[PDB]
Amino acid sequence: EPVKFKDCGSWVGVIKEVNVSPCPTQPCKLHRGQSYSVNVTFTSNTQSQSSKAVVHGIVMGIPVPFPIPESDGCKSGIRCPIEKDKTYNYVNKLPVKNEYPSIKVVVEWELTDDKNQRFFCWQIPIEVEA
Ligand SMILES: *[C@@H]1O[C@H](CO)[C@@H](O)[C@H](O)[C@H]1NC(C)=O
Repeated sequence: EPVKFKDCGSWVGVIKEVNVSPCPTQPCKLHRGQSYSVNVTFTSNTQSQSSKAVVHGIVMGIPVPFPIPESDGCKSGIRCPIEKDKTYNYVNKLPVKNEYPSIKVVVEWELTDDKNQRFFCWQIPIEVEA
């Protein structure tokens, strides 16, 4: 489902939609042991040979790197080279491990280009539980 998000600095890209599934109500509640589909539709404002995704889980106010299956954007539904003014659907999974504590977390997800400029940067509040 499309979710409400806060843009944290998209600069060389424009976010059209952030879709997390399954997420029938918000803030999305994520169950420990389950993985969620993330589909970010954005339009590029530049070109780039590569793209890298970095995710952080802001817990108790502290941003901590968040493990994801693939950090190479070009292996995440984006056919690189990324070209200017083209629309892409970045797709990945947000794994909620069984060991993760049951608390509120703000997930920050960004995709950067060859110069580390952000195609997109967004944050969404989530609730982790059993
Ligand atoms: C991602 O979202 C776009 C736009 O809604 C859709 O066209 C595309 O099929 C989706 N990709 C997935 C979920 O595999």
